[PDB]
Amino acid sequence: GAHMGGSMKIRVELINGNEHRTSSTPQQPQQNPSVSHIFDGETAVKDHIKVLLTHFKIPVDKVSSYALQNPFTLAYVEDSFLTPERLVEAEKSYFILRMKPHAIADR
Repeated sequence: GAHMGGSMKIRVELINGNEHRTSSTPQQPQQNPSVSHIFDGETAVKDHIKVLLTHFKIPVDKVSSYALQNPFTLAYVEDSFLTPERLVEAEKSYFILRMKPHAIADR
């Protein structure tokens, strides 16, 4: 059934053309790799991200540089935890999971 209400099964597009693995294609995706993932406000974002990464076959070590982004506003979730509001605004369409355009600091 539809997993909607509190926790949401939201389609996430993944961009990972930073690593050179695509559908053996160039950087023009018809669709991006997508998953309908269970998001909730009980699980930290990064943990949702470690899952997504893993489902997209990306090492969770990249969780650092990955963020959920809104498809319209292009706003990133830099939150540690998701809110119902984030989910709700996301169910409207999808979430995007991208490597954050930002310089990598030697943390």
